[PDB]
Amino acid sequence: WSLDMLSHPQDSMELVHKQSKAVAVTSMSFPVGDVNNFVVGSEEGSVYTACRHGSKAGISEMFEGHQGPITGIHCH
Amino acid sequence: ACKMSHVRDLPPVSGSIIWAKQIDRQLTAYMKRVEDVLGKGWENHVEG
Repeated sequence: WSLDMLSHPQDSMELVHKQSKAVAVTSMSFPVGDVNNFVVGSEEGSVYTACRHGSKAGISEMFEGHQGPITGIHCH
Repeated sequence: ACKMSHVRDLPPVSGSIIWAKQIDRQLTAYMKRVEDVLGKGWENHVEG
């Protein structure tokens, strides 16, 4: 959204996976320095690393190393 | 201006509605100025 338009969305879309699994974000973090490389933690791990600009929406790529929900992360 | 309209012999009700529509005229002109400033973003702007 913009600074005042709370009715008109500036850039509103989604980031969903191929199958019907409800993508549950878990302490997702914005890209460090707005490099568009944001991360989305999930409950079974599932680090959803994706980009923002261009046509890089949805789910770019992921990686798991555990099955716990990442409730703390810091893109640096 | 009521008595002025009476000096002009026309009923002051006509001058009153002319006056009110004049208020509406500059009000629309000010809305135009709001559109000179914000364009159309004033429908969601804070001050707008």
